[PDB]
Amino acid sequence: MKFNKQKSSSRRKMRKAHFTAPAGLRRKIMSSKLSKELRLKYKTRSLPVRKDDEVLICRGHNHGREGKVVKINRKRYKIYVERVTREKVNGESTFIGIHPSNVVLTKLKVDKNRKKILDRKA
Amino acid sequence: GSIKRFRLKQRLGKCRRQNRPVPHWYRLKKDTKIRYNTKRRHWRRTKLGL
Amino acid sequence: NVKAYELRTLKKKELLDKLDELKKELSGLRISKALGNSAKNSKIHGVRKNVARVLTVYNQ
Amino acid sequence: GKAGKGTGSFGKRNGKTHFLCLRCGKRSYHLQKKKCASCGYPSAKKRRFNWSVKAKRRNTTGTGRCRYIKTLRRKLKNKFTEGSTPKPK
RNA sequence: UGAUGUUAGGAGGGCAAAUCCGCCGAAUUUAAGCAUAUAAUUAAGCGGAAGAAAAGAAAAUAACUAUGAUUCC
RNA sequence: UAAAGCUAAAUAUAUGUAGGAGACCGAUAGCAAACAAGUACCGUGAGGGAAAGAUGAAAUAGUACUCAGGAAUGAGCAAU
RNA sequence: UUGUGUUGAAGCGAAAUACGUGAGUUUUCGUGGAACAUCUCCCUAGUGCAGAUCUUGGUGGAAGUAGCAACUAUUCAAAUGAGAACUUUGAAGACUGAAGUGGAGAAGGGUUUCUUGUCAACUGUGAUUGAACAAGAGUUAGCCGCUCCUAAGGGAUAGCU
RNA sequence: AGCACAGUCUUAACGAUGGAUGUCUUGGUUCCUACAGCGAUGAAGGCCGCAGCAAAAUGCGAUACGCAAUGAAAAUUGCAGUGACUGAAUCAUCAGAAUGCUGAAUGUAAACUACACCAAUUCCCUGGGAAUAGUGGUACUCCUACAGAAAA
Ligand SMILES: [Mg+2]
Ligand SMILES: [Mg+2]
Ligand SMILES: [Mg+2]
Ligand SMILES: [Mg+2]
Ligand SMILES: [Mg+2]
Ligand SMILES: [Mg+2]
Ligand SMILES: [Mg+2]
Ligand SMILES: [Mg+2]
Ligand SMILES: [Mg+2]
Ligand SMILES: [Mg+2]
Ligand SMILES: [Mg+2]
Ligand SMILES: [Mg+2]
Ligand SMILES: [Mg+2]
Ligand SMILES: [Mg+2]
Ligand SMILES: [Mg+2]
Ligand SMILES: [Mg+2]
Ligand SMILES: [Mg+2]
Ligand SMILES: [Mg+2]
Ligand SMILES: [Mg+2]
Ligand SMILES: [Mg+2]
Ligand SMILES: [Mg+2]
Ligand SMILES: [Mg+2]
Ligand SMILES: [Mg+2]
Ligand SMILES: [Mg+2]
Ligand SMILES: [Mg+2]
Ligand SMILES: [Mg+2]
Ligand SMILES: [Mg+2]
Ligand SMILES: [Mg+2]
Ligand SMILES: [Mg+2]
Ligand SMILES: [Mg+2]
Ligand SMILES: [Mg+2]
Ligand SMILES: [Mg+2]
Ligand SMILES: [Mg+2]
Ligand SMILES: [Mg+2]
Ligand SMILES: [Mg+2]
Ligand SMILES: [Mg+2]
Ligand SMILES: [Mg+2]
Ligand SMILES: [Mg+2]
Ligand SMILES: [Mg+2]
Ligand SMILES: [Zn+2]
Repeated sequence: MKFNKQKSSSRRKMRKAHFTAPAGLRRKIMSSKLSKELRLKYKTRSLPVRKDDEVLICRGHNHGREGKVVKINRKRYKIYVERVTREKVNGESTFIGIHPSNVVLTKLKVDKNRKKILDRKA
Repeated sequence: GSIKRFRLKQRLGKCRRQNRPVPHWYRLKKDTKIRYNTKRRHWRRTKLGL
Repeated sequence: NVKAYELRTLKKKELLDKLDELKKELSGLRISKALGNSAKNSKIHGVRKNVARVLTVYNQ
Repeated sequence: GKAGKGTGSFGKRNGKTHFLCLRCGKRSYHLQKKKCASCGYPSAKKRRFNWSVKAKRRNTTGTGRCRYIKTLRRKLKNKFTEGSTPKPK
């Protein structure tokens, strides 16, 4: 690392650890940034992205569009938004994969689990 | 021949079972590359060596 | 779909009875699969797991 | 003559010297001596020599299932008392 | 005193060897040839242990104004 | 002060397991093996033993439609 | 130390009113799609190929050439099919000649057996055939055998080395 | 509508065949540090099985690509299916339960799923009931104790 010699800074090792991470670690890696308004109401800076949140697309060809998150794909490292779509060569409709770090989430969907986390973070 | 022992007959059946192709639905899977079974054996070409 | 914590209060008698009827049901499903009735082929897994849970509780 | 020392006498080659070996599964059991040429089956030991490094590594400890040994790792760091469980709830 | 006992309670046997302990035991090679010599108290073979093993509290040096169990640099 | 016995530390570690690193190699190189590799295959047997990595940011974009042809396949005013 | 690059790197193909005695250096156009130098002075090495009956891989002339010759022998008409000298049906002419390409077993093989489908490669000419490829089936014993007895022999126990 | 002899060799431009070059790397290699055996309470190795549709490799053992418990915690997905709306879908940890036939292999054997002797054996309720040809033991050498017999 920087000063403690007990963990690595090898490209090989922790580039192998990113692509074979277990499914319980993949949700911490898949985290987004909180808006300015949500950063006063909550003392956290960033949260892992969940399903029924609302996000603003900030980077890419679809920058500036908003909408709701309809699916999370932990194997491919991607999320899906409700009206951002594509046509295949057949003519069937699909969803364009978005990377969660390209996004900032503007409205949350709280529950029993979330509260006991935001409370600790504040 | 026609005369056999139990163990040998069971091994013959086992060897016959493993000489079948990769299923078709398995190929529609993602995160897979296995096209065909690379250990196929024809009775007249390669001997079992039992 | 049975749960382990709901079986810790049963007596050995009806624990064995429950295992017996689980086995009868799984045999029925196997028979119906041998005939080309594919409709209920997906229920086998749940019955198998239920049998395993009942055996676990009884043996402990 | 006609069953000479080459092609003609290869047609007389039915019969078997060796068959499958109980305790190692290789076709190396001399049916008439009754002794495996690979593992030395009828005897208690294993029949491995030091002049073959390659042979000594096809059938060593690491190259199988390790059924009971693999479950015995990390007890050196957990060191739980036998008969114990984590606290409930 | 020995045999006997499906009497009660227990032990040994097989795997693995990089480092360790005991036995057995060559020739290639060098000598510009070769037989003593060297290779070597080595390779192959057969046995026995531990996280280290083996050694170890003088029937030891010295010849000095004397030192003081073993191991290793 | 022989012909009986025990005993830590400072030493070693081409094995097994875990961790860290380099003026080292870069798919005919580096372990035989970067891939269902001691695998496929050869020998009665003791044994011998390979070849084979790369579309694209995204196939949650892997080629829809039309014409010719028995089909493969080709062509387009048509398509990612 | 001080520089190039999505306003296009390395590499590769063809070149130049270019420089040098020379090994080479530099530049244009095309392709390409992601990295590349340092000549300011130093350090370092698995550092320079025409050959070794050199190693591994790819490719020629010979060349549409050598050749596709044992086992007496084929013909007419029909069905199928995109397509029949070598698939099927009927009619002819012939062979094996009971020491038979007729029946039944052992060693060895292991599903080659049966029904259906069927042609990318194979079936050294064709092929709609097939022991090839795919889906599903098929082996029933008190009386047939093993299993029991002993043989030439093998392994062991006591003891001894 | 018409005109270039054919073959062989040389140069350019566009292609075919082949896989060199450059760039890439979840691999190798060496050194440094730390810990260290397993087995009759049945090891290492071998064989046979287990999924709804399932060949290999990977994982498991008649509870068989996984049970219970503990920490996280909504989905897993090729179809079919199962999931709170947190002992449940999935990931991690792993202490309880369970762990086929073998193998030193140890009742006699072994290119046999061959053949013995001894105790019938297991389960449910609190003395009654029920089930099953199913279960366990029996190598060799040795030590301590014991048992009687036999010899002196
Ligand atoms: Mg036979
Ligand atoms: Mg043959
Ligand atoms: Mg000879
Ligand atoms: Mg013989
Ligand atoms: Mg013994
Ligand atoms: Mg021993
Ligand atoms: Mg000499
Ligand atoms: Mg000389
Ligand atoms: Mg000489
Ligand atoms: Mg030695
Ligand atoms: Mg030991
Ligand atoms: Mg000691
Ligand atoms: Mg001592
Ligand atoms: Mg002493
Ligand atoms: Mg490294
Ligand atoms: Mg290589
Ligand atoms: Mg350069
Ligand atoms: Mg060189
Ligand atoms: Mg060269
Ligand atoms: Mg050359
Ligand atoms: Mg040639
Ligand atoms: Mg000719
Ligand atoms: Mg023919
Ligand atoms: Mg005649
Ligand atoms: Mg005649
Ligand atoms: Mg005659
Ligand atoms: Mg047939
Ligand atoms: Mg047919
Ligand atoms: Mg042909
Ligand atoms: Mg076939
Ligand atoms: Mg029968
Ligand atoms: Mg009979
Ligand atoms: Mg005899
Ligand atoms: Mg001309
Ligand atoms: Mg609870
Ligand atoms: Mg839980
Ligand atoms: Mg067991
Ligand atoms: Mg036995
Ligand atoms: Mg017999
Ligand atoms: Zn063997």
